[PDB]
This record gives sequence, structure tokens and C-alpha cells, in this order.
Amino acid sequence: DRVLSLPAVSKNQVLENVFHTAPKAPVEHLEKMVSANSKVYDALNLQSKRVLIWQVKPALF
Amino acid sequence: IEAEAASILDRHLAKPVAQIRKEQASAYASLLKRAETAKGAKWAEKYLEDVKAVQWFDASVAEAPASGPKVAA
Amino acid sequence: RLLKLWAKRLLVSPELAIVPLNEFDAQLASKFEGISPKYQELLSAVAQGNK
Amino acid sequence: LGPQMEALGASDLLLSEQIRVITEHRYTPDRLQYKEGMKLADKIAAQEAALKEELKVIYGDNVDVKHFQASPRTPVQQLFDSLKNAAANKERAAKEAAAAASPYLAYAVTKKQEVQADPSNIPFDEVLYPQLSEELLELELSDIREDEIALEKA
Amino acid sequence: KKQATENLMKLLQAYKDIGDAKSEPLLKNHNPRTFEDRDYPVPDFRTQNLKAGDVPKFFDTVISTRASAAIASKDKFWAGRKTEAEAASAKASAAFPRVAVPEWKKGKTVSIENLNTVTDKYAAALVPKRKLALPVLPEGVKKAVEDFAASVGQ
Repeated sequence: DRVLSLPAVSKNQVLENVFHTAPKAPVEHLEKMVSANSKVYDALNLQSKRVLIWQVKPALF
Repeated sequence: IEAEAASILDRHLAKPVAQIRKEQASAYASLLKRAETAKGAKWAEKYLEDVKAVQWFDASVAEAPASGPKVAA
Repeated sequence: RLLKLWAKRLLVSPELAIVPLNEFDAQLASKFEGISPKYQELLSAVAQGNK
Repeated sequence: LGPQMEALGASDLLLSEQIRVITEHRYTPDRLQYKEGMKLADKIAAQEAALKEELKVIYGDNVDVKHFQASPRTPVQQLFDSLKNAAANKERAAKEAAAAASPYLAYAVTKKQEVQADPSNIPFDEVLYPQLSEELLELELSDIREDEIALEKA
Repeated sequence: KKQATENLMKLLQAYKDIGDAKSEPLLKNHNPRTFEDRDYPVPDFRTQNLKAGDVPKFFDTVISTRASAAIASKDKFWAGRKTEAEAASAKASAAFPRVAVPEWKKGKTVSIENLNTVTDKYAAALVPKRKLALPVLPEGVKKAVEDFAASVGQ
């Protein structure tokens, strides 16, 4: 019964309790806000090719 | 109209953005096909002719966005 | 140290290599007479040597 | 001993595939420690896919992940592997910024590459969290110390 | 949701303060080996009337009962640590920086010199807050050394 003197908690159960959640990448906040601000650039810039300014406040010709 | 648009938007802002793009592409394509099912009708001929005029508006703005759509002057 | 542990056990008692390491605990019981006789009579005869 | 004739890190197999042949050897499939050992071989194979994934950008697809699992790259080898693609990384970012859809996105692929090409920006967990990497060591050293107490008792 | 995120960030600050007040290791309380009782009375299999194949199943349920009692003792730590931090996140500060989004006013437009200083705030968080100063040899020095080496014919 030498196995009953070993620590009963496995090496697996350490690695699943220590690394419980996959950690958040540092660049995940950049490349998710950049792709969402590329839609703020597109719609709202006045130099974008797809601006909303001509379909929101139309024109007066 | 302010209260209808604010409840339409707040229902739409609670969707994920992948749901929105395909709920709207399904509604746009179903409404195009109703104008392409109707052949020879004056309203469906004018419906698809205004879809070609919206696509002119989006293309005339892409050529000069600080100028807007190009009118014949 | 694991290789040196089993070096001494197989220099003195080389018949221990005939019961595999995973099938060892499946032999035991609470009393010594309850130990499974699968390897008991083979271990006694390998221990007596090569003649 | 069989598979246990060579150490846990000192075989020719990858560590996750070596845990599978130690566990198949020490235990029968009905055991608790067979099940806890084949589950550990999945956590290590998850760490070998995540090491193949962040080294295939440098060493190619035949990356030989066994060499870098056993002996990882030192901070000066992590430096000289960024510097041997930095000419092909600055020229790749310049071909995306030219073909980016808008001048917002073109600045964003040259600001992300301006940070990612600098080798001083590689996050070293041992530099950032010194008490964490000295405890991730003493997780793996205490697992060996429990095997050494079991042999001093024997 | 903004108040739930401020509550979670105040809780995650309260966890960090009352852990750094006790100066405890980072991985200690997440390791369930540290909640395991090694001085347990360790039941003898020779007093439990086992038959021939019954001893490894006895060993598994002595181990899995002692691993479950260490995991459930880790849960009783964290359930008591939570109420210690839930009662200090209540009496807290909540001076957090805001997420950098580009400034958009009511009928106005967004300028690219503000979309770009927002992207500078995203890429200034990609640098690690403690880093190795890994030196790249510039072309201004690596050619002045190769000049001195080529003048002496090497």
C-alpha cells in the first residue's frame, strides 16, 4: 500500500485546477476593437468610401 | 415613430452581429425575389429600377465622398 | 533511483520479472492465503534456478 | 520495467505519447490512475499542439516539437528567431497596409506590427510574474519529490 | 451590465488585495494538493477482508475519497475567500479607467486622428509592463563593427 502514501490528487487534477480557464490573449482586445472601429471609420468619417452622411442627412442640390 | 424606432433598435441591439447580417440578407433577398417573381408589372419594373438607383448612389459616393453623389450640372 | 531500486530487487530475486507491474496489485488479498495463485507456483519454480 | 527504463523527459517520443506508454505499463485499464494518467496525456498533448502552433511560424511545419518541449528556447533564442523573420514581417505588413480596405485598417496593421516586431515586447512570464514561474517549477519538482520519498521508503 | 462588470472588477481587485495582504503564493490555493491531508489515518487493506481481485479497487476508493476530500476542502476555502472579498468589494473605490473607444459626438463625425490615437491605446497595452530589454543590433552599429572587421581584413 505504498500508493496510499502518494498524494491522492492526480497530476491531472492539479493541471485542471491550476489552469482552469484559458487565459485572455493580450492582442484579443486589439483585434476585436479594431475590427469594430473599422466600422466606426467606415460609416462616420467623411473620407471613407461608404459614409452614412449622404444617406442620413441627404443633400441640398 | 420615435417610440417604434427606439424599440426596433433596442431589440436589434440585443442581437449578436452575425444574426443581424443574415436576418437582413434573408429579408432583402426575399423582397428582391418578390419583385423578380412579378414580371411585366409596372411596380416590379420600377422596384428593381430603384435598386439599381440605390447602387448608383452607393457607387457615386465611393468616387467622391467629400462631394457626395454626382448630379448632372 | 528507480533503476537502482529494481536493480537490487532483480539481482537478489530475479523471478520478480515474471509478474508484470500492472498485474501485481490484482494478486493481493487481505490474508496471505488469499493471494491469487496465478503467479504463486510459477514464482516458486523460477526462484529455484535454471536447473 | 519496459517503458520505464528511460526517464519521463528523456525518451524519443513526445512527452504526451510517453505518458501513455508509462500509464499503459504501470496500470491496467480498470484503475483510477490509468484514467488519471491518460487524462494527463491529453493536457500535455494540448500543450504540444499549442507549442507546435506558436513555433510553426518560425521553424516551418516540420517543427520538431520534441526538441522544444524537452529544452525550450532561451530568451536569447526567442530574440534571434524574431530577428530572422523581421525582414519578412515588416515587408508582409507593408503589403497588407497597402491592400487594407481603409486608412484606419492600414494604420492598425502597422501599429500592431510595430509592437509585434520589437523583441522587447515578447511577454516573458518569468520576467512578468517571477513568483509564478518559481511556483510552476515547484509544481513539477514536488511531483518528483513525491516519487523520491517513495523510493527512500522502499 | 456596466455595473456587473464594475462589481466583477472590484471583486477581482478585492481578491488581489486580500491575497497580497496575506503574501500567499499564487498557485497555492488553486493547487488541490495543498488542501490534502497527508496525516490521514490511511486504512489498512489487511483488515478489510478483500479477495484476490478486490485490492486495487480498494486502493482506488481510498485515493478518490481522499482526492475528493481535498477538492471539497479547496472549495470550502474559496467559498470562504469569496465572502471575504464580497465584503470588501462593497467598501471599495471604483476608479477604473474606461475602455478607449473613438470619440463620436451627436451629429458629428469621427476623425481619423482620433481613431488612430485610440488604436495607439490598444497597442500600448500589447507591451508587457515588465520586459526584457532584448537588444537588436542596429544597422548603425552592426556595420561600424563590420567596417572595423573588414579594415583588418576579416
